Amino acid sequence: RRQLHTPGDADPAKEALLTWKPEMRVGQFVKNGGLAQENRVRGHTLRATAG
Amino acid sequence: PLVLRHIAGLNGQMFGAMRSIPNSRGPYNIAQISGVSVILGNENNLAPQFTLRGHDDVITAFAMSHGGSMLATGQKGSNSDVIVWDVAACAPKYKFQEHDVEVATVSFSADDRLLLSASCFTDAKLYVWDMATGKIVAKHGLEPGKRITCSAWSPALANGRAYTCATAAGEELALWTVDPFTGMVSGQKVVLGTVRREYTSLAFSADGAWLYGGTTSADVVTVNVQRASVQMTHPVCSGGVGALLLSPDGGGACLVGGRDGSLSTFNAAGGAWRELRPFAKVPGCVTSLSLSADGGAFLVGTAQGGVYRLDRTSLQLHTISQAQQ
Amino acid sequence: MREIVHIQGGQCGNQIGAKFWEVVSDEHGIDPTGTYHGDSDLQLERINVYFNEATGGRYVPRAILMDLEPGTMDSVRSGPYGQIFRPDNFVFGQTGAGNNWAKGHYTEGAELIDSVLDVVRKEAESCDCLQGFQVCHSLGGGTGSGMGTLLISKIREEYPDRMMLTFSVVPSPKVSDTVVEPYNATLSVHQLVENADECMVLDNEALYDICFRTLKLTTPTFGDLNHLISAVMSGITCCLRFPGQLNADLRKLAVNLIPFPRLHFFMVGFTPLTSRGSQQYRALTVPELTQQMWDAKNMMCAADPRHGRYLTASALFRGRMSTKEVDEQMLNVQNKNSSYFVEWIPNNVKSSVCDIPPKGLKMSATFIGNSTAIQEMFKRVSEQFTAMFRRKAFLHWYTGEGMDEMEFTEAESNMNDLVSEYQQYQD
Ligand SMILES: Nc1nc2c(ncn2[C@@H]2O[C@H](COP(=O)(O)OP(=O)(O)O)[C@@H](O)[C@H]2O)c(=O)[nH]1
Repeated sequence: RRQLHTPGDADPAKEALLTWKPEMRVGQFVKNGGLAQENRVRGHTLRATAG
Repeated sequence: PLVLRHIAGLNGQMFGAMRSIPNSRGPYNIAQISGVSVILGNENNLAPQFTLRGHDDVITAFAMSHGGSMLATGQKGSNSDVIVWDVAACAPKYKFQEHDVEVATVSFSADDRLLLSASCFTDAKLYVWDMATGKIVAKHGLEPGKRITCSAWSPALANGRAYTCATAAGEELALWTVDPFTGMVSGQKVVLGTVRREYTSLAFSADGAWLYGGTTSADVVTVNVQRASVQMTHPVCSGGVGALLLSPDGGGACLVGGRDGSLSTFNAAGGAWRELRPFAKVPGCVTSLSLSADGGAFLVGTAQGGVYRLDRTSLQLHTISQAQQ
Repeated sequence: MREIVHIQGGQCGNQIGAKFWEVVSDEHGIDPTGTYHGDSDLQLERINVYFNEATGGRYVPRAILMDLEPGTMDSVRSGPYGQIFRPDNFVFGQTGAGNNWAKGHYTEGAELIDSVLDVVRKEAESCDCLQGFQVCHSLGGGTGSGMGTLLISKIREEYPDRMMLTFSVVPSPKVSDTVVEPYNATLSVHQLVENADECMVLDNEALYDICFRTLKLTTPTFGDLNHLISAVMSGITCCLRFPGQLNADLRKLAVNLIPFPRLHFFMVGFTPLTSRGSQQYRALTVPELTQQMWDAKNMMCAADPRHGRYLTASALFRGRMSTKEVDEQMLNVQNKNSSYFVEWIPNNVKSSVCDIPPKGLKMSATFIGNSTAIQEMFKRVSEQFTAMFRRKAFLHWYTGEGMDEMEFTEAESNMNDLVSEYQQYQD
């Protein structure tokens, strides 16, 4: 069959799972005077799920 | 008189007290802040030069031109004045005595034409000076009882003059537009959403649309100046960003120095997830950072009175001069 | 070997604690990252009290942050000293209590009070010997009141022999912010009587009097009120973190203050408050600190100490002082004003001296006073309640999440008994 890349591997945090790298850091962002908040690729579902 | 041997001493309390003249052809390479005067000297082989005396009281504001031809320094005492020295001849080219209590901050523009000396907290009279003559260009009233930590200018210019920015002692960060048309300065506070950090050292980007301010909270607050807003913050180093200076590589990189003596590289266009490579280490608590000459050496100044030279390709440590506090 | 677990609840509790962790971290030399950078060796002697040692030398606070609205969890970590806190401790809801005591305590508590206990159980297990728990919240809203008292109810049934510090702000006499504020306080004080081993009483409009008159700040920031509270919350535990001439832990403060179990509400003042324009001219001495200590306006409560007698008081001195000077000054204020102190308790004021002053001051003192004058505050909250409850105004919301009117009537059962039990010692 035709080989395709797995689409789930695009997450930067998943590039090395089960390794202890304490110097990995999390960024934040501000939206025009709004509340500064954590920047993830999909942080909304981690924050408040869906529905 | 009596012959003077090597003189040592730097005020580690204030930020950016050791900075290097970008042109090393002269006998002077390094400038450091003492109590009453400054020390101009050379980097490698310690043969110090004249201490530019002439201040009545303790120095608490330092700046130098990006071209290396002019230096500016204020004092804290009752007879408060900010004076600009020339480096070609050890002489004070300019004197300005209109601040009453103390000088807050002093900065030069991207080109050597403009001075910002927004410097008081009681009367708070923001000044913008020119370097062609010793006369005022722009005047403003800042705030009663507010302290200004650090100020800088943008490399983006329109009609031959630049626009500056300053940090207050608290959260707020004010952007100022100065013009040659009528000398009317326009100020705007940045819309800090919830980022309320104490700003340690700010500097603009290469394009000038963004300004990066390293804070005490070990992160770089990015401010876009066309919208006058805060965009994102990125934590760099395990200590607060005492010093911040744009990288000479030409990209969107910026060299920063943490509280733990780590000189790291911060990329503006980067992912949310970042890995903090130390990029060599400095034993002291780094508060000042500069580029010495064409040899690729960064001069870093610490709160413990240590000045260190760190070359690139390869990376080696060479201590220069220590000083007790 | 004694440690304190800190819990912050609501909009008011999170901002007070963030300003508290702003102040208590710098006096031990911990930067916003967690690395020690202090210039003294005594700062690292007691780091365990408020910080957990981690890998790489980072120190993480023993702080649990709770709220029902996710906006405040942006408000804590994005401010100064916001990155010290553990992201696992950032436990929060999604809808917000919305100033309802019923929502915080009955409906929205049940999906979150299980989760906040798992963080507290994890933090209590990691400790070796808990001195006590310390919470800071508001009695005006619903997130820090209904859910805040719910944790206090569920933590005393698990740890009954440990102390419970509550730093709770109350409704104000003059001007307020929430309409249903008497409803939220009367329910919360009803819970706070039996479980909280000691309570600290705060209100914003006493701090407004302190900021405008003593500190003389022209336009005080909303966080400038928090710095007065934060200096206190560091001052109660000042003897724990540092050595001193007279050692007084949280238990010795507790066992000396309360004569009877139900009189655990205290009013607190902070002594060395001087404006920056006159800080050069002020000489900081023990007679100077004590004179500012016992002043009515220096208290952080709306209750005037002149109205009701001081049942028992305590002072926590920080800095280099003389034991004879401190002891003879506390005897002077009792003998000069004996009508304002209770007669059947000799030696009302118990003082403690710590040899490490706070940053920027060579001498400091935090004053705790248990007096019957605070019954004027609780009666003032109660008289606002009986006006609204007699017509069942703003009650269809509270009964919406499950509680009945019987719990409202029982709220005034213990509130009016509390003010009557305070009253029997004033005469
Ligand atoms: N001193 C002080 N008071 C605060 C702070 N934040 C909120 N408050 C007070 O808390 C009262 C309302 O609290 P609220 O936000 O309703 O609490 P919650 O909704 O239960 O989380 C207001 O009257 C404010 O005066 C703070 O940071 N410091």
